[PDB]
Amino acid sequence: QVQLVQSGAEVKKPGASVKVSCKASGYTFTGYYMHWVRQAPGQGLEWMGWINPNSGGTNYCQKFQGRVTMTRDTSISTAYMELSRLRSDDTAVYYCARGKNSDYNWDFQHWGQGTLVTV
Amino acid sequence: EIVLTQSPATLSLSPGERATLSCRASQSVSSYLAWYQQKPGQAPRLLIYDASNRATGIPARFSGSGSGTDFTLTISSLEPEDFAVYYCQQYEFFGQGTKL
Amino acid sequence: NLWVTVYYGVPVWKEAKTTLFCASHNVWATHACVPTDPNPQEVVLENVTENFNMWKNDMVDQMQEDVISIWDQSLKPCVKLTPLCVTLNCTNVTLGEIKNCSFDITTEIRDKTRKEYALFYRLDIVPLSNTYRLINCNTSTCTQACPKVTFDPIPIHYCAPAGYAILKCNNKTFNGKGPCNNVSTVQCTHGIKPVVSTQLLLNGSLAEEEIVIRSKNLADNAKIIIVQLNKSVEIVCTRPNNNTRRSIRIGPGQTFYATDIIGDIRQAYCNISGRNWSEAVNQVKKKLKEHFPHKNISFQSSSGGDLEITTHSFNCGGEFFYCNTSGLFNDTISNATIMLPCRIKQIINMWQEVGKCIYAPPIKGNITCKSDITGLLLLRDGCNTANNAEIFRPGGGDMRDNWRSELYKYKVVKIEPLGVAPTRCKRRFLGAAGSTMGAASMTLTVQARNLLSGIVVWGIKQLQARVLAVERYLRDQQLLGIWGCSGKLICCTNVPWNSSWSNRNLSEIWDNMTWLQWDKEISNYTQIIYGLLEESQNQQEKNEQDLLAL
Amino acid sequence: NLWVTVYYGVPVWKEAKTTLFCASHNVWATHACVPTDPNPQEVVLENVTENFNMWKNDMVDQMQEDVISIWDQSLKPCVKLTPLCVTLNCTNVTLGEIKNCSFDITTEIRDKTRKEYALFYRLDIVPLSNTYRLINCNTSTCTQACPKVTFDPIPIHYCAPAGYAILKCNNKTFNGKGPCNNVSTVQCTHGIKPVVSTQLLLNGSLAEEEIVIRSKNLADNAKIIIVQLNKSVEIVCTRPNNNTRRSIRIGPGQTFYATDIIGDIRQAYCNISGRNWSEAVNQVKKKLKEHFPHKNISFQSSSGGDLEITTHSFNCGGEFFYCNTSGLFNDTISNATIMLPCRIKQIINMWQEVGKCIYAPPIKGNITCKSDITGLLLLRDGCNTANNAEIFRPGGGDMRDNWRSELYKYKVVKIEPLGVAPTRCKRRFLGAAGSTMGAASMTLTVQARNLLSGIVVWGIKQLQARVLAVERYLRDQQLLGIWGCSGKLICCTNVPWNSSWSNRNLSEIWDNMTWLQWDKEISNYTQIIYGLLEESQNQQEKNEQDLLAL
Ligand SMILES: *[C@@H]1O[C@H](CO)[C@@H](O[C@@H]2O[C@H](CO)[C@@H](O[C@@H]3O[C@H](CO[C@H]4O[C@H](CO)[C@@H](O)[C@H](O[C@H]5O[C@H](CO)[C@@H](O)[C@H](O)[C@@H]5O)[C@@H]4O)[C@@H](O)[C@H](O[C@H]4O[C@H](CO)[C@@H](O)[C@H](O)[C@@H]4O[C@H]4O[C@H](CO)[C@@H](O)[C@H](O)[C@@H]4O)[C@@H]3O)[C@H](O)[C@H]2NC(C)=O)[C@H](O)[C@H]1NC(C)=O
Ligand SMILES: *[C@@H]1O[C@H](CO)[C@@H](O[C@@H]2O[C@H](CO)[C@@H](O[C@@H]3O[C@H](CO[C@H]4O[C@H](CO)[C@@H](O)[C@H](O[C@H]5O[C@H](CO)[C@@H](O)[C@H](O)[C@@H]5O)[C@@H]4O)[C@@H](O)[C@H](O[C@H]4O[C@H](CO)[C@@H](O)[C@H](O)[C@@H]4O[C@H]4O[C@H](CO)[C@@H](O)[C@H](O)[C@@H]4O)[C@@H]3O)[C@H](O)[C@H]2NC(C)=O)[C@H](O)[C@H]1NC(C)=O
Ligand SMILES: *[C@@H]1O[C@H](CO)[C@@H](O[C@@H]2O[C@H](CO)[C@@H](O[C@@H]3O[C@H](CO[C@H]4O[C@H](CO)[C@@H](O)[C@H](O[C@H]5O[C@H](CO)[C@@H](O)[C@H](O)[C@@H]5O)[C@@H]4O)[C@@H](O)[C@H](O[C@H]4O[C@H](CO)[C@@H](O)[C@H](O)[C@@H]4O)[C@@H]3O)[C@H](O)[C@H]2NC(C)=O)[C@H](O)[C@H]1NC(C)=O
Ligand SMILES: *[C@@H]1O[C@H](CO)[C@@H](O[C@@H]2O[C@H](CO)[C@@H](O[C@@H]3O[C@H](CO[C@H]4O[C@H](CO)[C@@H](O)[C@H](O[C@H]5O[C@H](CO)[C@@H](O)[C@H](O)[C@@H]5O)[C@@H]4O)[C@@H](O)[C@H](O[C@H]4O[C@H](CO)[C@@H](O)[C@H](O)[C@@H]4O)[C@@H]3O)[C@H](O)[C@H]2NC(C)=O)[C@H](O)[C@H]1NC(C)=O
Ligand SMILES: *[C@@H]1O[C@H](CO)[C@@H](O[C@@H]2O[C@H](CO)[C@@H](O)[C@H](O)[C@H]2NC(C)=O)[C@H](O)[C@H]1NC(C)=O
Ligand SMILES: *[C@@H]1O[C@H](CO)[C@@H](O[C@@H]2O[C@H](CO)[C@@H](O)[C@H](O)[C@H]2NC(C)=O)[C@H](O)[C@H]1NC(C)=O
Ligand SMILES: *[C@@H]1O[C@H](CO)[C@@H](O[C@@H]2O[C@H](CO)[C@@H](O)[C@H](O)[C@H]2NC(C)=O)[C@H](O)[C@H]1NC(C)=O
Ligand SMILES: *[C@@H]1O[C@H](CO)[C@@H](O[C@@H]2O[C@H](CO)[C@@H](O)[C@H](O)[C@H]2NC(C)=O)[C@H](O)[C@H]1NC(C)=O
Ligand SMILES: *[C@@H]1O[C@H](CO)[C@@H](O[C@@H]2O[C@H](CO)[C@@H](O)[C@H](O)[C@H]2NC(C)=O)[C@H](O)[C@H]1NC(C)=O
Ligand SMILES: *[C@@H]1O[C@H](CO)[C@@H](O[C@@H]2O[C@H](CO)[C@@H](O)[C@H](O)[C@H]2NC(C)=O)[C@H](O)[C@H]1NC(C)=O
Ligand SMILES: *[C@@H]1O[C@H](CO)[C@@H](O[C@@H]2O[C@H](CO)[C@@H](O)[C@H](O)[C@H]2NC(C)=O)[C@H](O)[C@H]1NC(C)=O
Ligand SMILES: *[C@@H]1O[C@H](CO)[C@@H](O)[C@H](O)[C@H]1NC(C)=O
Ligand SMILES: *[C@@H]1O[C@H](CO)[C@@H](O)[C@H](O)[C@H]1NC(C)=O
Ligand SMILES: *[C@@H]1O[C@H](CO)[C@@H](O)[C@H](O)[C@H]1NC(C)=O
Ligand SMILES: *[C@@H]1O[C@H](CO)[C@@H](O)[C@H](O)[C@H]1NC(C)=O
Ligand SMILES: *[C@@H]1O[C@H](CO)[C@@H](O)[C@H](O)[C@H]1NC(C)=O
Ligand SMILES: *[C@@H]1O[C@H](CO)[C@@H](O)[C@H](O)[C@H]1NC(C)=O
Ligand SMILES: *[C@@H]1O[C@H](CO)[C@@H](O)[C@H](O)[C@H]1NC(C)=O
Ligand SMILES: *[C@@H]1O[C@H](CO)[C@@H](O)[C@H](O)[C@H]1NC(C)=O
Repeated sequence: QVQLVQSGAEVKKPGASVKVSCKASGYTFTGYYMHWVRQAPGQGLEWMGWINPNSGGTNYCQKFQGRVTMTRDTSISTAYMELSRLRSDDTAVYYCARGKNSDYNWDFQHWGQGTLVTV
Repeated sequence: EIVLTQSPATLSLSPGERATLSCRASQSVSSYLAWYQQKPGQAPRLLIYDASNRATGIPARFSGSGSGTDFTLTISSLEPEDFAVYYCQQYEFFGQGTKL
Repeated sequence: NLWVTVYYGVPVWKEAKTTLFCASHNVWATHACVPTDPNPQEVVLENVTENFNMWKNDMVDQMQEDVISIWDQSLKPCVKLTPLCVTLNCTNVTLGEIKNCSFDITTEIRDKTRKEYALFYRLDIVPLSNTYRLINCNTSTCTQACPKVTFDPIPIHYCAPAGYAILKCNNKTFNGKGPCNNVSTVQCTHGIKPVVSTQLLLNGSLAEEEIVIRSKNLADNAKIIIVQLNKSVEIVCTRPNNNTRRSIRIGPGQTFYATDIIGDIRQAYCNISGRNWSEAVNQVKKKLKEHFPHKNISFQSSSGGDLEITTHSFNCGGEFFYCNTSGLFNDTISNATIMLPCRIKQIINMWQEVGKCIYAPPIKGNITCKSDITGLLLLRDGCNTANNAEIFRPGGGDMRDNWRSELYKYKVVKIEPLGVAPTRCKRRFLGAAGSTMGAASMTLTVQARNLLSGIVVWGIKQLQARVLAVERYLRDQQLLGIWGCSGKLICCTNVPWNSSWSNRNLSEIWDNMTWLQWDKEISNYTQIIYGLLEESQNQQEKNEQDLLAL
Repeated sequence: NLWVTVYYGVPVWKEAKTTLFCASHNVWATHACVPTDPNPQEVVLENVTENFNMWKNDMVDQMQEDVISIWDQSLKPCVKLTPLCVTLNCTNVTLGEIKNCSFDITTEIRDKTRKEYALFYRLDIVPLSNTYRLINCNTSTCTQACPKVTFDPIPIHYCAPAGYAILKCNNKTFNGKGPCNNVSTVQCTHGIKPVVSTQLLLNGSLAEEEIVIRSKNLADNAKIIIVQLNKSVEIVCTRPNNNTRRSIRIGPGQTFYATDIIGDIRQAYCNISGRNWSEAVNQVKKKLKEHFPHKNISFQSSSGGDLEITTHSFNCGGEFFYCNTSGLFNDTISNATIMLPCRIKQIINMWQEVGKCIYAPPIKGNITCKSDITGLLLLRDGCNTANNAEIFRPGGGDMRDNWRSELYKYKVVKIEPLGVAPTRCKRRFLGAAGSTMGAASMTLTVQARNLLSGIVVWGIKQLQARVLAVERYLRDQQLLGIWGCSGKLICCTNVPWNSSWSNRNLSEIWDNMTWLQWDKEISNYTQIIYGLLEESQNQQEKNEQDLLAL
C-alpha cells in the first residue's frame, strides 16, 4: 500500500510563515508529482501547485505567486511547502496528494490526512 | 479559463433511490474529468475518472458519463453512506460540488 | 466466380516496436556504429495520409537508453575518485567562488602520505570552521572523465533493420500530432546531435516554414510546451580564465587532474544580442496568442528548483556550466547585447540518475563557444488571473523532451508483404503504397527484394536485429511453400472466395482501392483463409501420390 | 543466338576479411573452443595459381587479438596484488640477484597488521638506504597468475565459417610473397602453437625443403627478416634451484605466493651444442649471400634496447626468464657446448601493453625445458661499409611477427557461387576450380551443399559467424527465386545475350576458360544482367495472370 503522512496542525501570527511537510512511502518517491491543495473551512478546494522531486521543478497557482514556495528532500522521501506573509484568509486544511498515473497526474487517488493551519 | 458548475446544489434523497449530478464547463475538455467524494473531517476520495472509469474500491453502482462541455455523475441504489459532498474536477480546476 | 489469390510483396504496414541501430573515440560516435548512407531515398507516398504522434513515439525512449548506455560504458575504464574523499582544509582564492584547498594524499606506497593542494569551486564543496568535504562523498564515487575523450555532439543517424521502414512527416507546419498528408519513406534518419541541455535548445534543427508551437495538451498545465524556431539566434559563451591543469598521482596508474590559476579570475558569461532576442520573443508571443486568443502573454524566470532547471545548463565542449537567463525570460528587453553570468561545476550529476556522478578535468586555456538557439522549452502557470494574462516560464530536465524535439518527424512501422485478394481464376521502394491494388502488383519484386538484407553497446543490438529479420523472412517463405505458391509473386489457388469476406465490387477492389485500404477490411478473415489454403495443398499432395501410384 | 544462363555453385572466390573460429583449463586452449577435425581435406587445385602475401594477411592481426583477449579474460578472476605496494626493507640473499625483503602486511582483520618476508629478484625491485618498492607500484597493479593454470602452448587450429575457404600455399620454397603454383584448399589450419618468444623462435614449424629467408623488403633496413630452418637445433634450459613456495594470506580468500630457498643458489642457463649452431649459422649465411652476392656476412649482438629484446625471452612452462645470447650471435664459435647465462623475473609485462602486468608464482623444485630452435628473427644494420660486409642482429618484440612466421602459408577467401554465362537456349570440394567452365558444371552440388552448414571469448565470434553465413545464403537463394530459377543449378533464362558483354568464342568459353578467368572478364556487367533478369520474371508473372484469368 501507499500513504502520505503530513505534519500536525499549526498556528501562526499574521505576517508570519508556515512550513508543512509530507512524507511519502510505499512507492518510489520520485515516481510521481506531488500536489498541494487546500480545503477552505466550509467551501470548495483550491489547488496550490505541484513539485517534481526528480528536479525540484515547480508550478504555482498564479494567485499565490511570490507567497508560496515548495521544495523536497529525496533522502527522506519528504516534500515541503512553505507559505509566507500569512493572512487570516489562509486558514484551511492543506492536503498532500498524488495522482494515479504518471501520464494524467490530475487523478488524485492518494491523499494525506491534511494539515490544518490557521492564524 | 475553465469554470465548473454543478447542480442541484443539494439533494434530499432516500435509500434505494437513484440520482444524478450535472457538471458543465465553458470549454471542451473531451472526457478528462474526475469526481470526488468528500465526507466531514475526511480526505477527498476519487470516485470516477475519465468520466467512465470507476476508482479502486468503488462499487459498480457508481458511474457517470458525458462529453465536451456537459457531464453528469450517476449513482444508483443510493445508500445513507452516499450522503456526502461530491466534486467535479478538471485539471487543477475544482467545482463547487453538491451534497446528498 | 471469385477465387482466393495470394500476393507477396504488397505495400502495407502496421505500427511496430523494434530496435534501430546507430550509423555514425568520441563518447557517442563510438566504434560500434556503422557507416552512414550518404544518399537517403525519400520516396514520396502520394495519396497516403499517415498519422503521427510524437508523444508516444518509442524512438524517444530508445534514444534515451542509448545515450545513457553509451555514456556509462565509455566511462567504465576511467579512474574512480575514491581516495579523494578526505578532510579538506580550505581558504579563500567579491567573486569568492573558488577556494584553495589542501589535503592529505596517499602516495603510490600505501605506507606513505604527503600534502597536496587543488582549486575547487564552491559549488562542489560542502562544509564539514574551514574544513570541507567533496559533495559526492556521501552519495557515490565520481568517475573522472578519461583525459582523452570527446564530448562533441556528433550527429547520429538511426537506421531500421530489414522488414521495417521509417516514415517521415514532411509537412513543415505539422504540430507533431495528427495526419500527415505529406509523407515519405526512408531507410535512415538524418544525423541528430545528442545535445544535452535545458531551457534553451542549442544546435538543434530549425523550422522550415515558420515558428511552430506544439504540446501534448495545451489544456494540461503539467505538460511542457515545445517551440521550434525558424530563425536562429546567435549566442556566444566564454570562460576567460587560465585554468591550467595539474597532474596528481592518486594511485598505481591513476592520475587526477586538478585545476590551477596563473592569472586573475573573471566570471564566465554568455553574450546574446538583445534586439535579436526581442524580435524572437515577440514572434513567439504572437503564435501563442493564436492559441490563447483573448489574453496577454508574459515571460518570467523559473519558479524555482535545482540549479539544473533554474539556470541554463549546457556542455561547452569542455567544462559544464550554468547560466542565469533571467535577463532573457523577461518582458523588458534592451537592444544592447545582454550579458548573462554563469558558474562552473567540476562535479556533475548526469540526467536524474541518483548515485551517478562524473568529475570533469580542467581545460588549459580559455574556452569560447558559438552556438545557435533553435528552440526552447516553456511551461505555463496554472490557474487564471483576473488580469487576463498567461505566464510562461523556462523548464526541462528530462532529456527525452530534447530528443522528442528532433525525432518528432519519424515513425517506425513493420511491413506485412503477404496479402490476399479475390480474382477470377483457378490454379491449374514501397512507393506503390499510393497506388491501387492492381497497379501495385507490378512492383512486388521491387519491394520484396529489400525485405531481407537491406542492411547491407551497439553490437548486441545489431546482432539481435539480424536474427529477427531472418525469422520473419523465413516464416513468410514457409507459408508460401506450404500453400504451393513457392517462388511466385502472384499465386492463384484452388480455394473459392467466400461471400462473407467482402461485398465490394471487383472493379473497385483492383482499380480504386489501395492495398492499405484493403487490408483494413479483409484482415478480419486472415487466419480463416490460411487454414483453408493449407488443407488444399494436403489434398493436392495425396492426389499426386494417387496418380503417381498408377 | 546466345542467351543468358544462370549457374549456381561455380568455383570462384575473392579476398575477404572475416572472422575465423578456434578449434582446440589451459590459458589458450579454453573451454570455448570446438573439437578439431582429424581429417583435413587438402583438395589440390591443379592449374590454379593463387597469389599470397604474408605481410598483409589479416589472419595475423586477428591472431594477435585472440591471444590477448584470451589472456586478459583468463586472468580476470585472479588475485590483484594491490596491498603488496608497501615499504620494503631488504637485505642481501657475486650473484646478488636475490634480496630478502621484509614488510608490513595487513591481516584478514583490517585493524591488525604483522611482519612478513619474501624473496624477490633484483630486477623486480626499485630503490626508494636499504628501502625499496615493487617496480609496478607506479604503473599498475600486477595480477598474480591463478595457482591452477597452464601456460603450455597448446596448438590451435583456425577454421573458416560456411561460405569461406582457406587456401594453402604448398610450395616448399615459397618466399611468402607472390604466386603459388602449388595450391590446395582446406577447411581448417593445422595446429599452431601460441609460442611467445623473441630472437630465436622455439617449437615452431621447420622448413620442408630447405632454409628459407623471407622479408617484406630486403632493401628496407627498418624491416625484420624472418628465417625458417629445415634442420632443428636442440637447446636445453634449466633453473637448478629449490624455489620452494610459501602461501601468504593478503586478504579474504586471497593468497599470495612468495619464493623461498632451501639450498644454495645457482644461475639459470641454457645449453646449446656449439658445433650444431655453427653449422646452422654457416648455412644461413650462405643463403643470405645469395641475396647479397658480393659482400661478407657478420652476426653481432643486439645494438641495445629493453631486456626483452637484448636477451632471449621465453616461457619455460613456468617462471619467465631471459638469456644472454651474445655467445650465439657471433662469428667466433666453438665446437663445445655453449652455456648461456639467464635471469629470472617475477613481474612480467606482457607484449608491449602499458599498464598491463602479471606476477608469476614460484615453482617448487627445479625446471628443465628441452626445445628446438626452428627459426629466428634478424635485422640488418643500415648504411654500408667500405669493408663490404653486412651486419645482422637479433630482434623482435612484436609477437605478430611470430604468428606471421607460421600463418604465412594460409589465405582466406570468400566463395561467390553465383555466375552467369552465354548459352544456346531459351527458357520454355571446390576442386572444380582447376576445371573448365563446362566440366565444372558437373560439380555444382558438391560445392553448393557445403556453403551453408559446413561448420557442422570465442562464443560471440562463433555466434556472429553463424548469422553471417545464413545472411549470405539466403541472399543468394532469394535472387534465384526472384529470377524464376529456384531449385535449379543451371537455369536458362528468357533474357538474350548482349554483344557488348563479351567477344569470346563460345567454344573457348566452355572448353578452355575456367570460371575464375570468366569472372574476371564478365563481372563488368554483373548488375546490368541482374536487373534484366528481375524484369523478365515480372513480365512472366503478369502474363501468367493474364492467361489464368481466361
Ligand atoms: C554547437 O556547435 C558549435 C559548432 O558547430 C560548437 O562550437 C564548437 O565547439 C568545439 C568544441 O569546443 C570547438 O572545437 C574546439 O576549438 C578549440 C579552439 O581552437 C582554436 O584555438 C587553437 C589554439 O592553438 C587553434 O589551434 C585552433 O585552430 C585549429 O582548429 C581550427 C578549427 O576550425 C582550424 O580551422 C585551424 O586550422 C586549426 O586546425 C583554433 O584557433 C580547439 O582547441 C579544440 O581542439 C581540441 O578538441 C578537439 C575535439 O574534437 C580535438 O580534436 C583537438 O585535437 C583538441 O583536443 C586536443 O588538445 C586538447 C588541448 O589540451 C587536449 O586536452 C585534448 O585531449 C586533445 O589532445 C576544438 O577544436 C569549435 O571550434 C566550436 N566551433 C564554434 C563555431 O564555436 C558548440 O560548442 C556547440 N554547442 C554546444 C553546447 O556544444
Ligand atoms: C617446447 O616443447 C617442449 C615439449 O614438446 C616443452 O617442454 C615441455 O614443457 C612441459 C612444461 O614444463 C614439460 O611438462 C612438465 O614436466 C614437469 C617434469 O615432470 C618430471 O618430474 C616429475 C616429478 O615427480 C615426474 O612426475 C614426471 O613424470 C610424469 O610425467 C612424465 C611426462 O612425459 C610421464 O612420462 C611420467 O610417466 C609421469 O607421468 C617427470 O619425471 C612436470 O612436473 C609438469 O607437470 C605439471 O604441469 C603440468 C602442465 O601441463 C600439469 O598437467 C601437471 O599436473 C603438473 O602440474 C601440477 O603439479 C604442479 C606441481 O607443483 C602444480 O604446481 C600444478 O598446479 C599442478 O598441480 C609437466 O609435466 C614437459 O616435460 C617438457 N618436455 C620436454 C621434452 O622438455 C618446452 O617447454 C617447449 N618450449 C617452450 C619455450 O615452452
Ligand atoms: C549528502 O550531502 C548533501 C550536502 O549538500 C546533503 O544535502 C543537504 O542536506 C541538508 C539536510 O537538510 C540540507 O539542509 C537544508 O537546506 C535547506 C535549504 O538550504 C539550501 O538551499 C537554499 C535554496 O533556497 C540556499 O539558499 C541555502 O544556502 C544558504 O544557507 C546556507 C546554510 O549555511 C549558507 O551557507 C548559504 O551561504 C546560504 O546562506 C542552501 O543552499 C534549509 O532550508 C534547511 O533548513 C530548514 O529545515 C531544517 C530541518 O528541521 C530547520 O531546522 C531549519 O530551520 C530550516 O527550516 C536545511 O538547512 C542541505 O541544503 C542539503 N544540500 C543541498 C545542496 O541542498 C544530503 O542530504 C546528504 N545526504 C544524506 C543522505 O544525508
Ligand atoms: C616508475 O618507476 C620506474 C622505475 O624503474 C621509472 O623508470 C625509471 O625512470 C627514471 C627516470 O629518469 C630512470 O632514470 C634514468 O635512467 C637512465 C639509465 O639508467 C638505467 O639503464 C641503464 C642502461 O644502460 C643501466 O645501466 C642503469 O643501471 C646503472 O645505474 C643504476 C643507477 O643507480 C645503478 O643502480 C645500477 O647498478 C647501474 O649502475 C639503469 O638501469 C639514466 O641514464 C638517467 O640519468 C640520465 O638523465 C638524467 C636526467 O637529467 C641526468 O641527470 C643524468 O646525469 C643522466 O644523464 C636516469 O637515471 C630509470 O632508469 C627508469 N627505470 C628504468 C628501469 O629504466 C618510471 O619512470 C616511473 N614512472 C614514472 C611515471 O615516473
Ligand atoms: C518565422 O515564423 C514567423 C511566424 O509567425 C514569421 O513571422 C512573420 O512575420 C512577418 C513580419 O513580422 C508577418 O507579417 C507574418 O505574418 C509572420 N508570419 C505569420 C504566420 O504571421 C517569421 O517571419 C518567420 N521568419 C523567417 C525567417 O521565416
Ligand atoms: C525583468 O524585467 C523587469 C521589468 O519588466 C526589470 O525591472 C527593471 O530593471 C531596470 C534595471 O535593472 C530598472 O531600471 C527598471 O525600473 C525595472 N523595472 C521596474 C518596473 O522596476 C528587471 O530588471 C528585468 N530583469 C532582468 C534580469 O533584466
Ligand atoms: C493519387 O490520386 C490521383 C487522383 O485520382 C491519381 O491520379 C490519377 O491517376 C490515374 C492513373 O492512370 C489517371 O488515369 C488519372 O487521370 C489521374 N488523375 C489525375 C487528376 O491526375 C494518382 O495516380 C494517384 N496516385 C497514385 C500513385 O496512383
Ligand atoms: C616456389 O616459389 C618460388 C618463388 O617464390 C619459385 O621460384 C622460381 O624458380 C624458377 C626456377 O628457375 C625461377 O625461374 C623463378 O623466377 C622463381 N620465381 C621467383 C619469383 O623467383 C619456385 O619455383 C616455386 N616452386 C614451385 C614448386 O612452384
Ligand atoms: C637445409 O637447407 C640448406 C639450404 O642451403 C641445405 O644446405 C645444403 O648443404 C649441402 C652441403 O653443405 C649443399 O651441398 C647444398 O647445396 C645445400 N643446399 C643448397 C640449396 O645449396 C641443408 O643441407 C638442408 N638441410 C637439411 C637437413 O635438409
Ligand atoms: C664474440 O666473438 C669474438 C671474436 O670474434 C670473441 O672474442 C674472443 O673471445 C675469446 C675469449 O672470450 C678471446 O680469447 C679471443 O681473443 C677474442 N677475440 C678477439 C679478436 O679478441 C667474443 O668473446 C665472442 N663473444 C662471446 C660472448 O663469445
Ligand atoms: C590442367 O591442364 C592440363 C593441360 O591442358 C589438363 O590436362 C588435359 O585435360 C584434358 C581433359 O579431357 C585432356 O583431354 C588433355 O589430354 C589433358 N592434357 C594433358 C597434357 O594431360 C588438365 O585436365 C587440367 N586440369 C583440370 C582440372 O582440368
Ligand atoms: C493585452 O495587452 C494589450 C497591450 O496594450 C492590452 O491592450 C490588452 O487589453 C491586453 N489584453 C487583455 C485581455 O487585457
Ligand atoms: C530598440 O530601439 C527601438 C527604437 O525605437 C525601440 O522601439 C525598440 O523597442 C528597442 N528594442 C529593444 C529590445 O530595446
Ligand atoms: C464461408 O462460406 C460458408 C459457406 O456456407 C459460409 O457458411 C461461411 O459463413 C462463410 N464465411 C466464413 C468465415 O466461413
Ligand atoms: C471483424 O470486423 C469488425 C469491424 O469493426 C471488427 O470490429 C472485428 O474485430 C473484426 N473481427 C476480427 C476477427 O478481425
Ligand atoms: C668475404 O669473406 C671472404 C673470406 O676470406 C673474403 O675473402 C672476401 O673478400 C670477402 N668479400 C669481400 C667483398 O670482401
Ligand atoms: C670444430 O673443429 C674443427 C676441427 O678441424 C674445426 O675445423 C671447426 O671450425 C670447429 N668448429 C667450431 C664451431 O669450433
Ligand atoms: C546491350 O544491348 C544494347 C542493344 O542496343 C546495346 O545498346 C548496349 O550497349 C548493350 N550493352 C549494355 C551494357 O547495355
Ligand atoms: C570494365 O572493365 C574494365 C577493364 O579494365 C575495368 O577497368 C572497369 O572498371 C570495368 N567496369 C566495371 C563497371 O566493372
